[PDB]
Amino acid sequence: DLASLAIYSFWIFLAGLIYYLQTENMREGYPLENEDGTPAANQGPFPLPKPKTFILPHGRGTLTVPGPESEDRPIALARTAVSEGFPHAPTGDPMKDGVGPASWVARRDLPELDGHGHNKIKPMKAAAGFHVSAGKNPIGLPVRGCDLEIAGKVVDIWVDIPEQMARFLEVELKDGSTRLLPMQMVKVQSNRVHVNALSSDLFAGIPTIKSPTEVTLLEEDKICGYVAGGLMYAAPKRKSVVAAML
Amino acid sequence: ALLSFERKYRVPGGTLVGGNLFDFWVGPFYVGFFGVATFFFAALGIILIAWSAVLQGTWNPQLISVYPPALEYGLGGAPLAKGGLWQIITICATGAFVSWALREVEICRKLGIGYHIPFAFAFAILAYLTLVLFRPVMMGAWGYAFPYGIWTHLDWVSNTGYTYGNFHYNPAHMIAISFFFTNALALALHGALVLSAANPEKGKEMRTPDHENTFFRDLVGYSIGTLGIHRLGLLLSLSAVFFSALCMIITGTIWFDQWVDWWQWWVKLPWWANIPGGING
Amino acid sequence: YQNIFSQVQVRGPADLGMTEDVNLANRSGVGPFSTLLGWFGNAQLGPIYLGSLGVLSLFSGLMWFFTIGIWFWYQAGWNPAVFLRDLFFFSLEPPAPEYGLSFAAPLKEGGLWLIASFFMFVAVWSWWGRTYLRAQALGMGKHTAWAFLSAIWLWMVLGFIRPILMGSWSEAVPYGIFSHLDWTNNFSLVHGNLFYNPFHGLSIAFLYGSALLFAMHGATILAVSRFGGECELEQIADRGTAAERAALFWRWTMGFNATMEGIHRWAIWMAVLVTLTGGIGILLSGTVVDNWYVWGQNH
Ligand code: BCL
Ligand code: BCL
Ligand code: BCL
Ligand SMILES: CC[C@H]1c2cc3[nH]c4c(c3C)C(=O)[C@H](C(=O)OC)c4c3nc(cc4[nH]c(cc(n2)[C@@H]1C)c(C(C)=O)c4C)[C@@H](C)[C@@H]3CCC(=O)OC/C=C(/C)CCC[C@@H](C)CCC[C@@H](C)CCCC(C)C
Ligand SMILES: COC(C)(C)C/C=C/C(C)=C/C=C/C(C)=C/C=C/C(C)=C\C=C\C=C(C)\C=C\C=C(/C)CC/C=C(\C)CCC=C(C)C
Ligand SMILES: CCCCCCCCCCCC[N+](C)(C)[O-]
Ligand SMILES: CCCCCCCCCCCC[N+](C)(C)[O-]
Ligand SMILES: CCCCCCCCCCCC[N+](C)(C)[O-]
Ligand SMILES: CCCCCCCCCCCC[N+](C)(C)[O-]
Ligand SMILES: [Fe+2]
Repeated sequence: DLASLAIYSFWIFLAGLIYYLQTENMREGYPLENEDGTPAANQGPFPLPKPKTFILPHGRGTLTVPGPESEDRPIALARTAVSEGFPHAPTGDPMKDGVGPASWVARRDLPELDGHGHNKIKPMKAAAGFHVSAGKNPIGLPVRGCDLEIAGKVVDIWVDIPEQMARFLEVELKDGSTRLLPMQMVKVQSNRVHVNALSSDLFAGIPTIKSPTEVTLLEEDKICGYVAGGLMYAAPKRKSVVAAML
Repeated sequence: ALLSFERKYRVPGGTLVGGNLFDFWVGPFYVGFFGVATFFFAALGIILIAWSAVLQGTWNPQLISVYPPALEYGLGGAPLAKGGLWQIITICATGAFVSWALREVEICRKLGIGYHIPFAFAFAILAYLTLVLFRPVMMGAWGYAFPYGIWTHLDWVSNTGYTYGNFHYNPAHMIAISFFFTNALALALHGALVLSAANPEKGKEMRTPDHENTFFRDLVGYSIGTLGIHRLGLLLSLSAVFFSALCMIITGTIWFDQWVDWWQWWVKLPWWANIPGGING
Repeated sequence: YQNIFSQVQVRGPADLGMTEDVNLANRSGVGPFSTLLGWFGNAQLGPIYLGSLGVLSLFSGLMWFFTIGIWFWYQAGWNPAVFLRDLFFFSLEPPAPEYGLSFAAPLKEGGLWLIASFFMFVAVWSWWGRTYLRAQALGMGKHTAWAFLSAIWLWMVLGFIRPILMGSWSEAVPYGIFSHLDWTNNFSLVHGNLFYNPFHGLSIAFLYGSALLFAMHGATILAVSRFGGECELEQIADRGTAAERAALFWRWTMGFNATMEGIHRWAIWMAVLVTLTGGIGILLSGTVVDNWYVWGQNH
């Protein structure tokens, strides 16, 4: 029966596709490791895929995966139990050490370029023609932290050019310097911009950028990682929803 | 075993219940209070199903079927082998599904990410509950719910459908279907676009987002953008399940006849209702 | 902030895009910006590329639509009020069985259907060539053309390949809103309930699965947009904490995960399998299997 042969074949095909799909998704993170960093005995039933090479744009190099794990910076965490499967507590300040919800990856310390070779992200003040087209313009608004204290003011928007979208808000602190706040971690309101992940006192700690006109991938990650980590690590200083409605 | 970049993320915190008591992993799996609650519900529920198989007299996966209580029982309880087992299993399923979502929430907290995933999953739970709890209650009987059987639940779809003629005529069902199709269309487009940029013609540098914008713009005169495409995918798939739950919640509660007849309201509109000609004149 | 809608829209000069090997002469000018669209995605409309293939496709496509419409006006007796009240009831049906695969059917009894179909045939295929060539001019992979082929396969099976194998145009789908629905139901009834068709069941699996996976993927990406997760190509070339957290959410949740590039392979196949298995299930219906219940009984 032709139909029976078809269904029979499909399942063989499907099992093979899944096999193929699973291996392709092992180009990052594998081989697996034991918590001490050594190769774990059980790697699973799927073998690592054959390497492939990505040729990066504007000659920024190549990427071959799978390959040796790129993470080699110190991880400020210590075992909490003798057996495997347990948490690892931060040895110092997780926010400053970059661990847990505050982790960041050592990405290439260069800004991302668009297809025309120009910086993909730019302060709006320096993006010819870019303007706020709709919604409440946050520029000029005071920025509030979860402790309900003012942490600074919005002095510009950093736009993704190709996507024509707002990626970060540039906030000036009391000392006159500025920090980049992830756009999807702020709430723009009528009289101000509210940041739930951070208490005013933690803004100064937000990693800074070398050049004030651009931001690199490495910096993006440090900024994004730090801001998110605040949700867990700044909770003690985060005022309730009640005091907020006041 | 951990991914080569995982350790720095396995820190304490994020749990919603039990402090650090259940804050640990088993292999790649994270546990937490809701991790055990899920195991509990899933274990018991699977056990009660197996028992229903025993009472039914079969171990065949293609034949095992747990039916809800007959219309007689209305919304009351019922003997285990005659609808009661289905009632308890349903509770275990609801409890396991909700626990899985709450467990996903603790996972979100430990990793510092948004809560979109469990939120979206709740739509699925809401669609399940709509068929097994919400519609049966508005209709006055657990009998109106579907059976837990691989083929029997399809019989239930079939019979329920034809109870109103060709179910295609359900207007809410039409909208849901459109979202399901549009969704699969968008899913295919999204995967292909990204893949086509990451894997350009052999020997070429990776394409960029600009190339992605240019491809679609050249093709259909519009590019929704990376953020928008992920917003659309979630929108389409959530809208499909929502209009699914809606198309059923109204069937048998506020609409009882053949769905095809519903469309007559538009046809009977006074200004054209009696003009001879066409299909309806 | 759930990032479902943008809080503030930003806009720069019209973006003309990449050139690569594209013939700029065939590229129109930028269209209007839509603040409305801008809340959800890009506000920019256009520009669009329209070479000969594109003009051909659009022309045929319109001729297809217009052919169906003229017949609808005819069925309405050219009365505007009737056209609107019975719009979903009109239908352009294919030739009766008596005509087999011939092109001799009278205009009002099949010929118009065939003409409309010829225009649709040309429209879709030239549009397919277009998905391939627009990617080629940009040096991109041909994934879109291949995925599109899968959908074309179900379409082809429904109005061309199966009808031919069956021996008559009468087997094809009629051009009408409700009529194509009646055809679909009838098709199941005539083949002994499609729920017993194994490929129809798989197709459903992938359709449900496509909503499952896109809800999963869309929610995941949004959940990590706080770290620039949407910059997927960027995360593929230089993995960031967004890609790592995304992967760990799923690894911790269900025991396994994907990569920023790999997840899109899972996605394109999940979707492509919908119509791929679907087309197979329909092609076998009436050519190899008359009744799925019956066939199911011997398997
Ligand atoms: C002859 C039959 C009738 C008909 C009768 C009905 C009836 C009756 C119903 C539908 C429903 C639906 N119909 Mg119909 N339908 C017909 C023809 C069609 C056609 C077509 C091409 O012709 C299409 C595309 C559809 C499409 C649809 C979908 C929109 C909808 C089902 C999706 C849904 O609600 O998911 C909802 C999602 C869920 C239910 C998922 C819940 C998942 C839970 C939360 C998690 C499970 C976890 C699991 C147990 C653990 C597994 C183990 C792990 C893997 C390890 N119908 C014909 C005309 N249809 C249904 C609907 O709207 O339902 C609300 C419905 O009830
Ligand atoms: C409103 C829609 C109708 C409905 C209409 C249909 C139709 C029509 C079809 C199915 C089909 C299937 N349905 Mg159903 N189905 C309904 C509700 C459910 C529920 C539930 C808790 O609500 C579950 C678990 C299922 C599960 C299933 C799968 C066994 C099967 C194909 C997988 C698929 O599409 O996956 C989408 C999800 C994934 C791909 C993720 C992986 C999920 C795995 C595959 C599900 C395991 C289910 C398992 C056998 C149940 C045992 C659990 C153990 C006891 C713990 N249905 C409701 C009542 N269903 C298809 C089939 O072939 O049926 C025989 C089919 O054609
Ligand atoms: C009573 C009716 C029967 C039934 C009869 C059928 C029949 C008959 C068929 C399906 C098919 C399908 N059924 Mg069913 N089905 C039933 C019940 C169900 C239920 C349920 C109860 O829950 C579900 C979930 C499904 C689900 C499905 C899908 C998996 C599958 C369609 C995918 C699709 O739409 O591709 C849509 C994609 C296409 C049609 C591709 C072609 C598109 C072309 C290329 C584009 C043309 C564009 C055009 C020019 C116009 C341009 C528009 C402008 C730009 C705006 N069926 C009941 C039992 N079903 C189909 C299938 O594959 O079955 C195996 C099918 O043929
Ligand atoms: C917008 C809605 C769409 C959606 C979204 C969605 N689904 C999700 C998620 C999201 C966002 C998850 O995060 C979660 C996930 O972890 O995915 C891997 C999930 C998930 N969607 C699943 C299935 C699923 N989703 C479906 C649909 C959809 N999911 C929608 C299209 C379907 C169908 C029928 O279309 C199915 C079968 C699970 C694989 C997974 C959630 C896993 C889970 O809850 O595990 C809990 C524990 C168990 C092993 C359960 C034991 C249950 C027993 C107590 C009882 C028996 C169940 C009985 C009621 C079934 C009867 C069977 C018959 C009908 C055959
Ligand atoms: C003109 O009137 C004004 C108002 C402008 C416009 C009015 C137009 C209107 C109201 C148009 C309405 C159109 C509708 C409702 C279309 C609906 C289509 C539907 C519902 C479903 C489509 C299913 C069609 C399929 C599966 C078609 C498949 C076709 C093929 C596979 C190609 C077949 C080709 C053939 C037979 C030609 C053979 C010849 C050769 C050599 C290639
Ligand atoms: C619906 C089928 C989708 C499931 C495909 C199964 C993938 C299993 C992958 C196992 C990977 C295990 N691990 C931890 C060792 O990486
Ligand atoms: C292709 C999808 C088109 C979606 C259009 C969506 C419009 C919704 C706009 C809501 C914006 C609300 N507001 C005030 C917060 O900006
Ligand atoms: C008849 C339809 C069959 C089409 C199957 C198309 C699957 C799309 C696969 C995308 C990956 C393509 N590839 C070769 C470039 O890797
Ligand atoms: C990419 C994931 C592929 C696997 C999707 C899971 C499909 C399970 C389908 C069950 C349908 C069974 N059958 C033969 C009765 O139709
Ligand atoms: Fe994506």
